[PDB]
Amino acid sequence: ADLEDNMETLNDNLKVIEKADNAAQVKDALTKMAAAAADAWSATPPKLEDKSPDSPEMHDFRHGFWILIGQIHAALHLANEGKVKEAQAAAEQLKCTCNACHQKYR
Amino acid sequence: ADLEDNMETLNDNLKVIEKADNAAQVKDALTKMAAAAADAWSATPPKLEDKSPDSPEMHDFRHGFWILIGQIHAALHLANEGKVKEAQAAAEQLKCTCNACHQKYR
Amino acid sequence: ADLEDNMETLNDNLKVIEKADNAAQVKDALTKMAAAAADAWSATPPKLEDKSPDSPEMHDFRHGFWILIGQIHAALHLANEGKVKEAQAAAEQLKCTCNACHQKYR
Ligand code: HEC
Ligand code: HEC
Ligand code: HEC
Ligand SMILES: [Fe+3]
Ligand SMILES: [Fe+3]
Repeated sequence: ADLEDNMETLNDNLKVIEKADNAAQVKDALTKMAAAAADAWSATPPKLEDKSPDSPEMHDFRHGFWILIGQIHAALHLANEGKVKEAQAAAEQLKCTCNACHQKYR
Repeated sequence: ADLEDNMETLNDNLKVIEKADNAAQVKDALTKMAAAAADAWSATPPKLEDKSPDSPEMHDFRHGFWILIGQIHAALHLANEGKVKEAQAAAEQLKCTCNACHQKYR
Repeated sequence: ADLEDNMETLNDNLKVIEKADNAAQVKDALTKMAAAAADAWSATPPKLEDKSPDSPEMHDFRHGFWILIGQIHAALHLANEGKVKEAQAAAEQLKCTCNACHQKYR
């Protein structure tokens, strides 16, 4: 899919997780987040289009999505175990990984 | 090798990082951090000595080390790039991963 | 213990998994690879015996295992969910991680 539309998925489901009531809504949104993060990993960001796909920048770009996916995974484990407050707090801490990448590459 | 000692290695090198002046020092610290986080990840913390070796808690306990080693590696990228300030800022944000795990398992 | 032996562990159980018939068998074989991979994270490969432990080659090397540990963990999840076909496929897909690292470092 699109890297913008991947980022839309991630953003929209971060807010869903914000206002969730129960565990199934959080699980639902985290599962979409993981799939979008997995598709976004293989993209070339506009600001790196001119760089070798193995430049240190594309390597660092790829690396940020591995961290994001591990964090999504860990949050989903909380949601699965029915811990809606902790799952939501993991999702909030998630935000640092988005900001860190956007600062360098958006 | 002690889990207690791996955590002092993590806490001591974190301190050296934030007090470094030159990037090679940040690099050497982070590498021992990763080696200690990686030595720690097959330990069983006090709060979980009864738990089955593959209980949900032990499972999520291992997630945190994987996330932490990734984030260290991302600072090692900044370090290797001479950028010494923002490698300290990545090490700073790192503590949120420390804290999440401490708040469940320490 | 040996790096060589971690590799025979990874290679034998990859074969075990292809020929497995049920989720338990694939989970047992994945479990074995997860330990081999975690063990090998801290090995020094013969081609890098002259690199510092904090070199960018040694950190890219350990990164390959960090990735492999993550991909094994995802496959282990599928297995644990009885999805024997998908988990077997995810074990197949691991050879990309293997090949990238052999190319650079074997
Ligand atoms: C992923 C599932 C795999 C599989 C199936 C194999 N490897 Fe590796 N490997 C790495 C290095 C540095 C070596 C050289 C070791 C040495 O010379 O002592 C190897 C070697 C092997 C072998 C042995 C081949 C031989 O002729 O001796 C085999 C069978 C093998 N590999 C299979 C490094 C890595 C990795 C670095 C991160 C990763 C990941 C893998 N290997 C993954 C796999
Ligand atoms: C590289 C790692 C990376 C990570 C990790 C990441 N982003 Fe993105 N993000 C980008 C890039 C690059 C763009 C710019 C896309 C473009 O311009 O085509 C972007 C764009 C966006 C956009 C759309 C911006 C626009 O103007 O349309 C949103 C929304 C967004 N990010 C939010 C998020 C959220 C939410 C997360 C995680 C929960 C996240 N980002 C994680 C790299 C990342
Ligand atoms: C994924 C798990 C995990 C991560 C990541 C983690 N910790 Fe620990 N930490 C623990 C546990 C469990 C203990 C309790 C060990 C004990 O009391 O035996 C602990 C204890 C500590 C202690 C007290 C040590 C002592 O002997 O009193 C300090 C300081 C510490 N952590 C700092 C850190 C730092 C610094 C980091 C990373 C930079 C970190 N922690 C990351 C699990 C973790
Ligand atoms: Fe998991
Ligand atoms: Fe790297």
